[PDB]
Amino acid sequence: EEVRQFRRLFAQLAGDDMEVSATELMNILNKVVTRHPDLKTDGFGIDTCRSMVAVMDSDTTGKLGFEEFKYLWNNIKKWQAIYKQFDVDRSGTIGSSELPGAFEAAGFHLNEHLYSMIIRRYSDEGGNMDFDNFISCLVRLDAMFRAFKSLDKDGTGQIQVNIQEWLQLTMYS
Amino acid sequence: EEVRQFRRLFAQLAGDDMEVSATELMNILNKVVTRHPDLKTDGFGIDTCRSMVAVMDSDTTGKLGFEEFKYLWNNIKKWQAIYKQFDVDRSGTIGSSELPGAFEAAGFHLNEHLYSMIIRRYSDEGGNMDFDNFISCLVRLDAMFRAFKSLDKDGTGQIQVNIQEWLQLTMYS
Ligand SMILES: O=C(O)[C@@H](S)Cc1ccc(I)cc1
Ligand SMILES: O=C(O)[C@@H](S)Cc1ccc(I)cc1
Ligand SMILES: [Ca+2]
Ligand SMILES: [Ca+2]
Ligand SMILES: [Ca+2]
Ligand SMILES: [Ca+2]
Ligand SMILES: [Ca+2]
Ligand SMILES: [Ca+2]
Ligand SMILES: [Ca+2]
Ligand SMILES: [Ca+2]
Repeated sequence: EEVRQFRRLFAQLAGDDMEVSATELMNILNKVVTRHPDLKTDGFGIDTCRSMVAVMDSDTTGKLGFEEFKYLWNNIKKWQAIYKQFDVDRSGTIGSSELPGAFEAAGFHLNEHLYSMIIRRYSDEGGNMDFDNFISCLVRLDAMFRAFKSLDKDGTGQIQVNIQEWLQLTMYS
Repeated sequence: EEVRQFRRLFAQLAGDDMEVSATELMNILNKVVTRHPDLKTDGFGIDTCRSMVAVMDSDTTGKLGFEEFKYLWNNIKKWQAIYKQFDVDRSGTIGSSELPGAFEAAGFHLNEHLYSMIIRRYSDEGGNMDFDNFISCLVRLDAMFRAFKSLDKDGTGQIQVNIQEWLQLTMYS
């Protein structure tokens, strides 16, 4: 079945310690993104991969276990289609005007100010965002949203943290 | 004088828009780190440089103005000496056991748990941290500390933020 062979794929990629490290993730991500040329990218760099891993490392093993990796993979599959769908000009990248729809389709409703911050940090001098940047951003964004909600189950619209929780959440990303 | 020629150096590097972008920073950082072989590194990647810039972008111009760049440069100069000083085994990298002293000398007192998170995210499979990782971490750490203090001038040991401040602070880094 599908679930069957994916479980094997993970075991195979995880290797010796049975979890996927940043280096492992980076290698598989690159090799795969190469088969999809319609997704322009300068590649997944090691640093970007270390951020995605840490931000996905809920059990703080330093690496990705099966579920974490599964969560991340599905997300990438989904965000991958949304990327192509919204690249209406077939530039291979997500433009400043295509982004909002892309993010919203993915399920993230941001306001003008947040979108501008996103462009500034994850898009190029031309307001364009390649694929590794797009995926990297959504992973982090999705994770920051979840972190917020979990610390505000009482839904007051505000979370309160001491300096150690803060550093943990901001440095481990 | 010294202040005189540094002001020229910035103007020269900033170029057309007169601020230093991530690409500009990355180029100057690399070219410089090359003259210092005692500082092992696989280089400053574009993504790492985009994080340092954003985290240093207090006025949100998307790039580094003179003061921001000056602040960052002094820090690097200082953290650069602390790096060499504490690399007692002349490995060219900062080891798991040399880190605490290095960070503390720099002025950051963390606890066992925070140090472990740091190693996990910024050190290699061998618990080693190269120079671009070391500088990158301190810049972010220093910035996260400042962000916390500014939001807690009443010194209650806690800061409270809504979802937009949160996303701004976590995504723009
Ligand atoms: O072609 C595939 O295997 C799939 S599931 C879609 C996909 C496209 C790009 C990446 I990177 C990862 C996954
Ligand atoms: O040799 C120099 O110019 C100096 S100030 C120290 C330094 C060393 C490494 C970096 I990257 C930046 C600055
Ligand atoms: Ca592994
Ligand atoms: Ca994990
Ligand atoms: Ca496009
Ligand atoms: Ca990229
Ligand atoms: Ca410039
Ligand atoms: Ca600025
Ligand atoms: Ca050392
Ligand atoms: Ca490095």
